[PDB]
Amino acid sequence: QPMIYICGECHTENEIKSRDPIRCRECGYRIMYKKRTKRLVVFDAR
Amino acid sequence: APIPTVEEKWRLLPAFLKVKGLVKQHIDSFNYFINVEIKKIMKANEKVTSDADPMWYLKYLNIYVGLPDVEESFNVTRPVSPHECRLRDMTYSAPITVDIEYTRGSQRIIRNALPIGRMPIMLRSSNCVLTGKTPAEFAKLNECPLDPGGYFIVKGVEKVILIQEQLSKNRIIVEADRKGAVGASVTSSTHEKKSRTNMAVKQGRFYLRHNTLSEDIPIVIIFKAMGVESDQEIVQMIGTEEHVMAAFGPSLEECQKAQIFTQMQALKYIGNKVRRQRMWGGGPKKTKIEEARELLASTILTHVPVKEFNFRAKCIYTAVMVRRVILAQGDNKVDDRDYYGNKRLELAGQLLSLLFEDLFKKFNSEMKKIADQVIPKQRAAQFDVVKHMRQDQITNGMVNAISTGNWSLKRFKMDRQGVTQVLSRLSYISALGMMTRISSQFEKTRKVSGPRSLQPSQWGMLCPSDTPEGEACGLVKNLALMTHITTDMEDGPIVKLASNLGVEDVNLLCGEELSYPNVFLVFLNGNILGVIRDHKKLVNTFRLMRRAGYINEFVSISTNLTDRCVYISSDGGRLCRPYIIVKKQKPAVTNKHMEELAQGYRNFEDFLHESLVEYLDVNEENDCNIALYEHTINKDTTHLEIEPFTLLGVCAGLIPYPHHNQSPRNTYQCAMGKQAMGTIGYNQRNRIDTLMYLLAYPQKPMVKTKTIELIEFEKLPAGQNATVAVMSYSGYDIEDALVLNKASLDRGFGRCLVYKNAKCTLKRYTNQTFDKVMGPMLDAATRKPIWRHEILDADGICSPGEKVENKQVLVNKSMPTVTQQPQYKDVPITYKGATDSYIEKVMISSNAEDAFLIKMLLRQTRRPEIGDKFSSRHGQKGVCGLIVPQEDMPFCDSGICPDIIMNPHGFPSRMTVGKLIELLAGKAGVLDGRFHYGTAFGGSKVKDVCEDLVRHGYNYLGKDYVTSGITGEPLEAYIYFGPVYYQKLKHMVLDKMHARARGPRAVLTRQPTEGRSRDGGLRLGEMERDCLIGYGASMLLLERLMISSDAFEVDVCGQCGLLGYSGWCHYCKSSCHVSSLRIPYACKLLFQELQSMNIIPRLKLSKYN
Amino acid sequence: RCPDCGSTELVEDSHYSQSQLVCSDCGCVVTEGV
Amino acid sequence: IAQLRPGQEIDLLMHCVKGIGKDHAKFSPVATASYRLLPDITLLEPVEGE
Amino acid sequence: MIIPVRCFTCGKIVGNKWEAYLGLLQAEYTEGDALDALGLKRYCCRRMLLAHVDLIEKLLNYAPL
Amino acid sequence: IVQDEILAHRLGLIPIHADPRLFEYRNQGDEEGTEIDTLQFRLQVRCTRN
RNA sequence: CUCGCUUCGG
Ligand SMILES: Nc1ncnc2c1ncn2[C@@H]1O[C@H](COP(=O)(O)OP(=O)(O)OP(=O)(O)O)C[C@H]1O
Ligand SMILES: [Zn+2]
Ligand SMILES: [Zn+2]
Ligand SMILES: [Zn+2]
Repeated sequence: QPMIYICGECHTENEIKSRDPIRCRECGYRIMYKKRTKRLVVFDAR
Repeated sequence: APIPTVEEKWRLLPAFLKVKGLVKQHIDSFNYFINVEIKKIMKANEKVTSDADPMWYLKYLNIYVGLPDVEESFNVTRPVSPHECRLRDMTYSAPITVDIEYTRGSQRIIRNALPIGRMPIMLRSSNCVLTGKTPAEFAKLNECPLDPGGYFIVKGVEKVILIQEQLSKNRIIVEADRKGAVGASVTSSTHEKKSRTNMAVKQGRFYLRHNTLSEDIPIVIIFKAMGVESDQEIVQMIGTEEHVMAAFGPSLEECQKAQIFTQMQALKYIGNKVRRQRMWGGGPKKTKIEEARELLASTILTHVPVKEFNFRAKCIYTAVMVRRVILAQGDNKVDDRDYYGNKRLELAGQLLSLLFEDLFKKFNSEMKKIADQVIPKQRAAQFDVVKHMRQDQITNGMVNAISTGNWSLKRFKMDRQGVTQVLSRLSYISALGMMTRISSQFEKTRKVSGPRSLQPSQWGMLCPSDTPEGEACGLVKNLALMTHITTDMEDGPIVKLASNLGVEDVNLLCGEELSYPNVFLVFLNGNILGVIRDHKKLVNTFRLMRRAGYINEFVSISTNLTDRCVYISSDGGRLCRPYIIVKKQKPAVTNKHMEELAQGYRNFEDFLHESLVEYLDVNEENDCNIALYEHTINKDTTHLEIEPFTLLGVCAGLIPYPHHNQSPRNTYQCAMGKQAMGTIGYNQRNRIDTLMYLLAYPQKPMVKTKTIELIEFEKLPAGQNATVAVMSYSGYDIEDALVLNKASLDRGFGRCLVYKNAKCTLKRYTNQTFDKVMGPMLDAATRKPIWRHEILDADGICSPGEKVENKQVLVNKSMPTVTQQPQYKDVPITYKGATDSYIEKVMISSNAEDAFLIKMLLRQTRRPEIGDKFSSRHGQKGVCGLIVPQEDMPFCDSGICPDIIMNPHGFPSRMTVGKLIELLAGKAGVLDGRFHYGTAFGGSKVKDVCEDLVRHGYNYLGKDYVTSGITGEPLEAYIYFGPVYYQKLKHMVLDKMHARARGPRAVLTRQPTEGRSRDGGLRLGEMERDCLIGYGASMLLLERLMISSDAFEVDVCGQCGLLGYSGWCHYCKSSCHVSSLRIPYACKLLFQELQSMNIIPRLKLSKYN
Repeated sequence: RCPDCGSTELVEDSHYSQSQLVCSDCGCVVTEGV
Repeated sequence: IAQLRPGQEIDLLMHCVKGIGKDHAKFSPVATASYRLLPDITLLEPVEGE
Repeated sequence: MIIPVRCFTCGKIVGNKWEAYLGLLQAEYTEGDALDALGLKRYCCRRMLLAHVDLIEKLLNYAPL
Repeated sequence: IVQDEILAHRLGLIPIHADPRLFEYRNQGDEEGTEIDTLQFRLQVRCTRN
């Protein structure tokens, strides 16, 4: 199951599995955010 | 013929702020500490060796701090931005390295780069990566260009070392005691020892008191011990005035009553009055006279130096002290402690220097002890320090001291607390004003009087209005806009010039010359530099030399004519302020000079060098004559005020027309605006803090002070301009309440965002087992995650963009129970919250310890409602009492309906005319498309804005004809309409609302917990119980304090009177007399504690009849 | 197991800061308070 | 409506329903609907000259 | 952060008049006459445009991109 | 960069040229909406480098 | 959780 993250400066989609040291290809930066969900969200204009 | 005025004079203030001012204090102090002071400390402790096995040594050669780096990479460093340290909850430090030479086996081995520690690096300092960077480069580093800097980052939190205030050392202080006796005290403190020695007049004669003497001894005996034996010489030194001899006679008689007439006899007496320091190891021949002489030479009056056992200078110093006591014993000229000429400010640099000296001394002592333990017994494998130089000592000491904020220096016996504080990120103004704070040496621990008062000495140095409203009122202060803190000088050329200027040596003359009316003593940092006649020439020459540049411009010279003492101050920590020099009723600064400054020909340093502007110390400005304005300049004026509005501080600079208000309103506004909601910085989106408040549509104020422009507040506004109409409406604005418009709130007015942080850690334990996150526990019935695990992604971590409800898991954390198959118990990170929140981002990082750090940034969008606190930049804090529809609001002819209706009744009691002037100026400015200025002691006048209003077709006083929205009929009175810069405060009813069911209880005493965060209940204090008693409501008091809080049923034995359990008495080994009894649980705890204390309470029960 | 209806649907559901192990079928509060 | 940078995307659907301005100010049709009484300035005595 | 769509008090559409306003500032126009040319008669919309700070581009400078 | 709630609030304030007389008030609940009492607007903008 | 420390609010 492809778990995808975005690093803080490359902003490239990195697929890392469990228990992997947090890094990124073509960088060495170690802040790895999670992508936005695909589920629909309903908002109120109020 | 009015005196000409230099209009562009105020332009001198920005140029000063180009090099000094708001934040440069901490940065300059830290740069000096890490570039100069650390080398001095290492040079002081360069060589370390052990007594065992001589010819072995460890010599330090040079020390470096380097650039900030992270040790995450395996034995490799990597450049790290401060924001990365913020996100990873690590410290922003640089490696303390040193090059050394030592001896392993009598062969010299040298290391050229050997790490020994880590320095937490102050942001924007010399070594900080952010220095010398462009705003684009700041954006690449995820740091706001407007961030003040000057604060440390430790374990992810921003700590600021507050500027400490303390009394100056090595100064004679004449003060009254508890019994009214006028005594003296001097706290002689050198680099090694601090000792406060006192002089008392308890029985009409003078005794000297010190901590090293068993009993205070007569001053004449000390005089005889210090070399001078003739009584006539002592009397000459004290003074030749008749009343002086009359006062000092009893001391001479008391001395003559004893047979003390030689130096040896007085030394023997003192040695008798000496106390051994807990059997000091090693005895150099029943020492006594030698002990007394050593105490006189070293311990007593340390700051006064004896060259080679020649107490002449110390004799002169103590004679001067006696003379001051005698003179003050008449006219009650008792010196006051609150005078800031005697106060000194310690910045971060001096504190860090002391801490690093202590830590380096401890490190060297540990190394020497290890050498002693290892070298003489081990093997032919020669001991070398490199195998033992632990590097976590200095780093851990620095990190713990900065983080916890408590400093314990045993070498100085200094136990300080609250040195560092968490930087407040409520707003840009909050951080900026906290960056310039000053803490007092005395704390709000007690009701003191004097320091808490606003002394006139604070002029130009400290902000008068900015002080925390509450228990710490007056004990926490803020620096003025234009101020500077001096550093230490070399003190050499001062002595050389003073000697060359005719100051006679003190040793050359007897003490009688001290009593002459025209002879003036000249001091230097508490040391008698000498004597002089015609002190006017000396002072003028010294000031002229300082202006010329041969003397450092921060060296201060002042004259005290009452005591006839010329003080020369060169120690650091003194407050200074630039002033324009005035010579013969014409300022040195001309229009041409300001034109050159504007064109860039010259800077502020050029003004300093050309004898146009000079720094004045508090002590020096005591002797000068300062004119506020040009028209105030008279014949006897020595200086001119650069700009009066620099008197106020940074927070007080936000107030428009602050001189038109009452001072408590200004103080309240400073406090309120420290808590104002608004933007933080340009990187506020990437930043993840524990609590963040943002405004949806911030707007820069319509009436802006020049201080706002200087600090670039308009780039990061913290409020919105609302069309305020001042009238009474619906009676829902009785006491400080205000009415908000429903349409305005529906259109985004006051819309705010609250960001909270939820962080979790997945750490690997000592056993090779680690915390792991399960995927969402899918419900087999529906093949969908359960409601609790609804928001979780496939990896068990909640995904950004979804909304979180109460009691829902954000991280499905499960952790092992062992430290054979591992057993995992669930400790999921649930979201406790009254309202729903949206996850904006999820940050996942990994520390060097394999600990996975996860941070969720929850976002809530809140609309103003009933109970939301609103301020008006004038201390008129208010609560939204009612939200009316737009149609119900009154409207003018143009159709404008106000956003905020504020009650007029708040004005007469508080006299906030500044708010009215601000409203008028804002109306005029928005009408003509201008930004009016509400600068302190200036700004746009009322006449100009009235002319602008009449030109634009509105009433010249803002009052406008208004039709009632409800009845549709015109109002009988004109209504005061205009735009006012209202700011929303962080105090929200949603966060403050609390309700408590039965809930949880405390284990020790089974009563509800304390705080809202812990779902605690409210507290019936002692006064609430007193009021209930006064009402006489016995049943309600019983129900509140017993039934509803800690009701319990115990079993009491009616025979022994002790407490049993389960209807059985273990003491009596019976169950016939055991009876149940209702009781508060706290009373049972008290009874059991008393039983444990051998205070046995025996209860004699009886029937209720 | 629930002491009233004998079911095994014991759910740990905290209601307004009150930890509570309760039967999910008949709502019988098995245990409460921590 | 908003400002973007490359890579960022805004995809959404909007459901619009009938409503009155009393419920929410976004439903108000008029920017400003107001009325004022017609002035009638009168001169008590004839004013001439400067 | 960004220019509000509606004026807070009256409710006139002011969101669409922001960038054009900047054009008038990119031209030689003063603040007052530019506001007059944009058609903002009552002072509330003039306060809306005049006192607004454009933080959206400064924040976008820190955007991921 | 604009937050979802702020974006929705901004979108709500945008006037719609649809004639209100031709629609009806949406019933309580009925979040799905029918042809009579709702309108749908699609907003799909993907920013990319030139 | 306990404890202390700070910063607030009033
Ligand atoms: N330390 C305290 N102890 C008891 N009550 C307090 C304390 N601090 C604030 N309060 C509450 O706040 C109220 C104090 O307000 P008060 O002093 O009368 O007006 P104020 O704060 O001077 O406002 P102005 O400066 O006059 O505008 C009264 C009291 O119930
Ligand atoms: Zn990368
Ligand atoms: Zn008993
Ligand atoms: Zn408007």
